[PDB]
Amino acid sequence: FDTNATRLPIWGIWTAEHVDQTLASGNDIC
Amino acid sequence: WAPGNYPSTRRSDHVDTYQSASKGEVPVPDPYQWLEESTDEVDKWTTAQADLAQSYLDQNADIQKLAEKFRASRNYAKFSAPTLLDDGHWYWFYNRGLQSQSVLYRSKEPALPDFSKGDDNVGDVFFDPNVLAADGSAGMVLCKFSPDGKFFAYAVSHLGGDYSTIYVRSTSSPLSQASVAQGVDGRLSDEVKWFKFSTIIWTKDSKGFLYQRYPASDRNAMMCYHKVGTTQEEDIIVYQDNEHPEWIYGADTSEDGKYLYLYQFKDTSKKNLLWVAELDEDGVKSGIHWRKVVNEYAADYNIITNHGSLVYIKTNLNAPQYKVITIDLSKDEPEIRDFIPEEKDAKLAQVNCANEEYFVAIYKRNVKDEIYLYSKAGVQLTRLAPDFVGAASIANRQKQTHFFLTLSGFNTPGTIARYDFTAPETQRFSILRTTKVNELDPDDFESTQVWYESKDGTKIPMFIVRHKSTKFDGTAAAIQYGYGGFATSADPFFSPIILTFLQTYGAIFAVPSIRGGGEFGEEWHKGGRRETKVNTFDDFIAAAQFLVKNKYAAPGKVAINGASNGGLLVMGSIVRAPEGTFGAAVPEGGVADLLKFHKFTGGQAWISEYGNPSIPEEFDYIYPLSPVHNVRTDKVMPATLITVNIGDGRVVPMHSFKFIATLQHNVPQNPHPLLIKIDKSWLGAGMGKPTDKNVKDAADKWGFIARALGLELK
Repeated sequence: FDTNATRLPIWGIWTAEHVDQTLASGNDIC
Repeated sequence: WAPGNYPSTRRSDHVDTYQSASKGEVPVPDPYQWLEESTDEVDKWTTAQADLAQSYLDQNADIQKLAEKFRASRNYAKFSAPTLLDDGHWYWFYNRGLQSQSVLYRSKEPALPDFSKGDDNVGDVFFDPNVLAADGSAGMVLCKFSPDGKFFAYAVSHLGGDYSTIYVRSTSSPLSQASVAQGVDGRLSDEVKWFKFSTIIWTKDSKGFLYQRYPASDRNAMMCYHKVGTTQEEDIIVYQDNEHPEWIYGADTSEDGKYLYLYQFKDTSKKNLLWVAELDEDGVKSGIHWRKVVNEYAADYNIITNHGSLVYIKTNLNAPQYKVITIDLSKDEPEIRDFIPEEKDAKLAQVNCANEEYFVAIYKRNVKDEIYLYSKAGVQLTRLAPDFVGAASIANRQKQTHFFLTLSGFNTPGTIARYDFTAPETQRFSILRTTKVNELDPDDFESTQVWYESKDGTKIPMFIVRHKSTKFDGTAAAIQYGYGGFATSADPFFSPIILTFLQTYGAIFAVPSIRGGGEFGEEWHKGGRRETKVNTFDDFIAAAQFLVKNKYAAPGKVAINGASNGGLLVMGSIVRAPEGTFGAAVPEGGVADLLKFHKFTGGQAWISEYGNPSIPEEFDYIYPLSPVHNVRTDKVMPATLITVNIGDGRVVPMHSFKFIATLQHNVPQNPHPLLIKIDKSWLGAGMGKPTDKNVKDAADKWGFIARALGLELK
């Protein structure tokens, strides 16, 4: 996680085709 | 559709006067200043524009055929790396294929699942974001289990609002359609509102968590602590600075429970303060004593871990490519030493501590990630996944005897690798799961890296992806992606929709590593930032010219796409490039008014990237670059489809409205269509749209490009 990167002019937490972030979504949940 | 039939758009006589260091006082007409507002006139205008856009897309029969292709390409099972909680069970996200939000699963047994059996066969639903609202409007933006594994904090975004709300539930209380139907929701009473630009940072006692909130534009951020089993009125303010209202905050807690770290950021640059507080066992209270270790904005500092008073920190202090330092806090004047020195030609992207004393490091060399395992003595022990080509991340908890790597790229959909320290030395590294796609074969696609030269002589790498039947013989169409800013690397990524488009039309996909990004560290960002921002555009334009010149793509068959800063990139690129450089342009939610970006929502932080329009010296390099203020009457523009979400709070849709209105005014008889597609669903802060809606939007975008470049379905 990057605090300052959550407020960039960027598509979603760098393109519209990044739609699915399921692969990395379990990397830091604890 | 024909040329010269755009909606009637009123031109006001609003004039803003700016100070220029060279020109003195400069009056800048802003006839579409009124498109900043939310009014009935603007509602009529957005309706008219959207109907015109949809009318043109209705003429293209191939869009419906692409939607079929793209839906099928997306329709495959997807999954995260699993996380072992302290209850002994493993938790991972799972998507059946086309679910708008993935579902958090929990292992049936307290053991690592054999995932070849199937996710439902080895686990049950723990947390389903899709049922947070009955209509599916509520989105889980992030979540965090407590260290002890007993609670699950989760931030929920609603449609309409610009803030998330954190709720807490016991991990023994699952959220599913079954649990909702059978009883009460099952969460605790806790309701922590006004959460934004933050994560959830549990204290190691599992009693509560740290979070950033705002008061009930966004200013006066507060770092706060919430205790589990209480209300938000009882939450402690951990830090605020009313003297610097524009500053924001982050936090971290050491695994041993000894330290509380505070980060402070003044803008979107990679520069932060770092204060350290010592926790005594009852945990976070009011009146925390801060030791001001880093107390000036100079470099990037992110904590990796600590052993006693020795703190390990990933930093770019006197090290543009990043490195690991140790700061010994037992010393009154702390001694700073290199633990893992800077590599001159590889950016240190991430470092996690694993199995208590080892370090897993990800280096980015020529925009390609390399994974290494380091010992406690800083010795590089081995390279992991040496033949992997793409982007990589680490998933672990420090105290545990394993870690995972999530691996992906242009033709790697999603590999999850496991390293197990308890196994025999030759058998530690293994593949846990490989993502299986639908219809596509990733082996049909080749990715290569080629170098081209910008206007100033700088050599820039660029990824080129194609279906392997496609020849570099000056006949293929090209789709050129870019972001170009904020030290954000344009990394490799798997897109089944892109690969499907490439196979369908025999086109190629291009990703130049332009300056402004962080592909080669701080100096690469500095090369396309503020006064040097023009280099980003020159790099991006040169890339497109190189593709045509060297026979990768046909003349006039290079389309360009980008989102947000990528929207600014594409909008500025069509204005600045020679006629016929591009065959199509698709800016998605882009910045465009660079004279007023800082006046709206969180735009003021982006002065780090673009400069300040109010400063005369900086106005002089912004004004000639601003897409809104540099459209001409004598240049034929390529077919343009601008896309925005009207509820976008990050980049106000203002930017795109002014640009399309200015385009339509200046070149009303342009032979190619200049359209804007406007989504009117107020999408909440940190959400995807629904899956079916994404597929439809993709089909529109890629179909528009296909038709603009004269591509047919074989």
